[PDB]
Amino acid sequence: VARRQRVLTITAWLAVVVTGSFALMQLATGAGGWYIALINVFTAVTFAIVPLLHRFGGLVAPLTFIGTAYVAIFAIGWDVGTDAGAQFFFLVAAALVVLLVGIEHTALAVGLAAVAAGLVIALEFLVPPDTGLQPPWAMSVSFVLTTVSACGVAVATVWFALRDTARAEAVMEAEHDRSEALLANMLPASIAERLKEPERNIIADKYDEASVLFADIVGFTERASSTAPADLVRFLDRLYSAFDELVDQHGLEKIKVSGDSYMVVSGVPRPRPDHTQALADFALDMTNVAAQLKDPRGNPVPLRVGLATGPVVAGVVGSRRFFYDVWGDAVNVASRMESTDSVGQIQVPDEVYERLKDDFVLRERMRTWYLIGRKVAA
Amino acid sequence: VARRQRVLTITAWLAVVVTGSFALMQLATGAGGWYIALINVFTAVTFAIVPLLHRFGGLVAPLTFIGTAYVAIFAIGWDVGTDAGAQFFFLVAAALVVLLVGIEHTALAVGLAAVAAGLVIALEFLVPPDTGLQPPWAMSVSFVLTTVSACGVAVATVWFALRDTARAEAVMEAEHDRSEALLANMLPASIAERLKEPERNIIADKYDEASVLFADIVGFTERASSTAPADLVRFLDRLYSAFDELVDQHGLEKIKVSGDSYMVVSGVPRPRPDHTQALADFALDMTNVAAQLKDPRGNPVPLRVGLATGPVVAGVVGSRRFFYDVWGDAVNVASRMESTDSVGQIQVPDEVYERLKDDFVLRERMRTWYLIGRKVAA
Amino acid sequence: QWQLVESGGGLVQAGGSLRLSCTASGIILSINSMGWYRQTAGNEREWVAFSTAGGSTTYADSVKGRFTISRDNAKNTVYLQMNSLKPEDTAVYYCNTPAGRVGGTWGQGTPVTVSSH
Amino acid sequence: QWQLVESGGGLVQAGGSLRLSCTASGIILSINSMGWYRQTAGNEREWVAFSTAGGSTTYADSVKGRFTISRDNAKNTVYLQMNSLKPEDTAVYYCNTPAGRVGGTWGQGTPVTVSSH
Amino acid sequence: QWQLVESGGGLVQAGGSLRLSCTASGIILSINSMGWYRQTAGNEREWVAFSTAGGSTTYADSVKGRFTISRDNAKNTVYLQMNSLKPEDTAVYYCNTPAGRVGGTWGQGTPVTVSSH
Ligand SMILES: CNc1ccccc1C(=O)O[C@H]1[C@@H](O)[C@H](n2cnc3c(=O)[nH]c(N)nc32)O[C@@H]1COP(=O)(O)OP(=O)(O)OP(=O)(O)O
Ligand SMILES: CNc1ccccc1C(=O)O[C@H]1[C@@H](O)[C@H](n2cnc3c(=O)[nH]c(N)nc32)O[C@@H]1COP(=O)(O)OP(=O)(O)OP(=O)(O)O
Ligand SMILES: [Mn+2]
Ligand SMILES: [Mn+2]
Repeated sequence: VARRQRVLTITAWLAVVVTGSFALMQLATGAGGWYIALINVFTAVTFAIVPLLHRFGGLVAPLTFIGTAYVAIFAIGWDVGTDAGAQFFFLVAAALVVLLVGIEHTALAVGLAAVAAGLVIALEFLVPPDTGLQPPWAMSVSFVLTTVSACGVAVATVWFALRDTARAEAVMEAEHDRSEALLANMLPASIAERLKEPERNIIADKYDEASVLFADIVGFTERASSTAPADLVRFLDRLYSAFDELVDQHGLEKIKVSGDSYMVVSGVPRPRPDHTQALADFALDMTNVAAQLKDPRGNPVPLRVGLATGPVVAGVVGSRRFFYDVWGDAVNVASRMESTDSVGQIQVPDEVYERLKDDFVLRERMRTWYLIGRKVAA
Repeated sequence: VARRQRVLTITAWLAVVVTGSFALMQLATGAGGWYIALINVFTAVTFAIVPLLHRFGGLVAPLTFIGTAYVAIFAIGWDVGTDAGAQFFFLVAAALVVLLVGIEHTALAVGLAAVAAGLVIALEFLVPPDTGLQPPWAMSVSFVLTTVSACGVAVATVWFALRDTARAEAVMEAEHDRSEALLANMLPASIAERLKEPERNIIADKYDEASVLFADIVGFTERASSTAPADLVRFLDRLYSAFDELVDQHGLEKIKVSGDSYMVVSGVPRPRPDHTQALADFALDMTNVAAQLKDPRGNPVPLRVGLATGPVVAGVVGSRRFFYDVWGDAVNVASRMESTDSVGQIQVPDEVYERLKDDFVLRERMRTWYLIGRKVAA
Repeated sequence: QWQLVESGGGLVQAGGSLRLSCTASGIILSINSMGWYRQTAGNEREWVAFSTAGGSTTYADSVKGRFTISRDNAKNTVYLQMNSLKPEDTAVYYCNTPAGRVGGTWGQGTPVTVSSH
Repeated sequence: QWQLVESGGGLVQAGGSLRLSCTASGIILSINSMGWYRQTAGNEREWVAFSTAGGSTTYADSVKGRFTISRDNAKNTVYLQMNSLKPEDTAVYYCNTPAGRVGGTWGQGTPVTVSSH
Repeated sequence: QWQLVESGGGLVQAGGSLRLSCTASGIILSINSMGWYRQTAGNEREWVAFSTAGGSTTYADSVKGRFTISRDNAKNTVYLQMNSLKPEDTAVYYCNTPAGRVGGTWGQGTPVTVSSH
């Protein structure tokens, strides 16, 4: 109901400005006679009333305002001369009416314009041009004021309408931009376009290679027993915020966060040759930060980290409550290796060795060999 | 760059219409003389050129168009009489310019309007009113055409600008509405407003009572071994789509879907006295549908279902990749009872009995007693 | 009835003098410009004199320095002094405003003949 | 023979009212949830009403506050009061349980037409 | 003494260029990831650049394509080339590892001012 309010506001301001223009005209007149004054009180009163009575219903009220305007100007112009400037007002109004009325009434609007034109061709001929009523000069000043008012009314009304339109656009763009930013945060951009379409299809993407890291907390049930639930949720949020910012720095992706468990995936939105190295370095950094960060109890929070690597499948499932997801054998391997991983350590398999031994340090202990860290030498 | 294109389009169409109006005027003139024709070729050519040369840079080009217009009309009007109608054009232009130029140049625009007014007060006086050039009547037809053109140009230009604005609004509203619908689908409405704010705070909500249902697949690793991954993902999506629609029918909420596991929560967005009954009935219906639905292998897909009940905590955590979540002891109970549940059966504890025995059927076998189903009698 | 009636035309030798009078009813002359027009037959009528509201006047090149346009407000009339009259000025003279001028709503004018008799 | 037969559909003007009845043989309605479904042609049939075992009901957003789902145990039937009927509701209406709903084992439904005649 | 000292900040016009240097004592840069941070006052300090052990780097969206993060092992230092500088980048710049980043154990940074003088 916004197109509404644009129309109604411009009509109200237009009525106010015309009344203001007419009153100055009014006081200026001297020895002009009250045969005009009787019509003149009527015109001013009706113009002032229509904005106060613009509830009665429908589009008939704005049209009644114009009926009054046309009748008033015709009546004044007939008695006075053509040189006064009744001619210029009809021309302003012809352009103004189309702006005032909405698009579904364009045809009607066009007719109104024609009606105005029909008067003007008559106005030069039928009206006795230059019928002079009392002082002459005073009609000098009337013509000049007519020109200036005809310009100013149109300028102000047009500018006001433009202001409403631009401003509605501004609030609009902000209101949309916030939601778009949130959606962009929630999901990768490419898949968002696929979601938006009304156009239902399965999203399945096959990826030759990828790597998954799973991290979990130890003895969380303990720490829950001795702490209030509300405080515990805050602690979890703090921890995961730090982890999220580290991830965003490394450029890797996290699909989801489930309770204690934290999941990271490398290279599915885009493949890269060195995904495994990046994941290993990120895991080392995460262990450092975790051994750092502190819980309300004051005990350190150990984390078990398991890494797996292999092909994966990505895409949403369901018809409701979507999220990016991932799948593959590597996920099973990662969940396993995290589950059996010791406190404060990182566990990886025969594969993850092939790729990380050249380029990182692992040893000791399917068979699994612990990931110490990166090589000091460079 | 859309305000752009509105401005530029209206300018181009305006130039085209003025050229079209001028050419008819042109051909109509008879025995009018070529002293006018020399100016007249210049005016028409420049008007036609400016839309083709509107690249040169900046706001100087649209202003140059108006400089040419003012000079041309002043020059023609001086030689001819005032009654021709040079006066009406300046008045149309005064209103039109404000629309043509943007808001950051309003002040300049206002000055242009004043400039036009400055000419009009001069135009009546300084110009020799009614200097007649060859046939008289022909100037009849000139004045009438002047009026009609002055009306029509303004009407068409205004309507065209309004059309651009309304239409931009339409595409806009659609482009925003799709994203809003997706976001509404993803998360409950109330918490979405809390997310949207730039305004960072923890979201923790304490709920006195609630109930959780966990459902899981049996031997999914098998079925994965003998089936292609791509087909397996499609099967999962089909199953979860059916389950989602059943849930939406029952009115309950599902927080997330993780691999085989399916999670449903009752009564956290709004508490209700009979949440547990609703959850039990929903579980029975889900078992029916699951025993129905069929996998690619053709073997039935059994499901293990465990239900728990108790207080819970709800809210997002992290700083990235949010989703609604839930927490509490009931979640531990539910995960446990699902894990130990037998194939094709529903398992519930001493609590869930208190509330469901009066009103449902349970028995046999912390201690757990299997949920047969609902009482036949009514 | 918005009308303009001419008078004062007639018969005269080359080099004589006339005063054509124009009286209008239905309008106010003080707020109107004004023109004296004339038809021979070889053309439509070609404007020879014009006087504006404010006192300014102008003339055709063929006639300037010979005919004078003057006014009478208390009257609501306009006059054309005419001097140095000649066979080219033998014509039929009208009087108008631009609005009536362009709308074709005119009187009969007044005849002026320049010849020896 | 596990079957559900619909009835009560037919011809009516915009804004009228209907009562679609659904009777099932082969099952016990008291221990079953239940849904009313409807096909136009532009889609598969979209669930508009649902009533559970226990009395709970739910509706599609396009229709809520206008159609009412109610029950009859001693019968083994379900009814759909329908109010404020309109051209969008002109459709072909079915009635089912989720099991038959998902297995494709359905009746013919009942026709409902909203138009002036 | 595990410390990181910044340097190279100062005074410059819009569109100029800087090179902020970061030297650390107490650790080995080759085995560490790394970040450049910056505080205006309207917020805590928001990470604009990050370089990992292995050569990978990343940037905030507001700044990408303009500032470059580079390294010096034989040094144990990190550098931030900065281009296309502007009033929004007038800030106070810090340099760290994630561990110190999260523990609050930081230096004073270096001031960078973008304005005409
Ligand atoms: C070849 N493997 C697959 C190919 C395509 C799609 C899925 C799989 C697959 O192996 O899915 C399994 C996990 O990756 C997948 N999965 C588990 N956790 C996650 C997870 O956290 N994220 C993703 N994307 N998938 C997960 O669940 C599925 C079952 O693992 P569970 O731990 O739930 O045990 P179960 O096999 O169902 O037997 P049981 O529980 O009855 O004893
Ligand atoms: C009093 N309990 C809580 C109060 C506030 C916040 C969380 C809890 C809580 O118990 O969280 C646990 C699950 O609800 C919560 N949780 C598990 N699955 C889910 C889940 O699916 N959804 C939600 N919202 N929470 C879950 O994880 C947490 C740990 O359970 P795990 O199964 O991961 O085992 P563990 O205790 O970490 O020991 P271990 O794995 O090292 O052997
Ligand atoms: Mn866990
Ligand atoms: Mn599972």
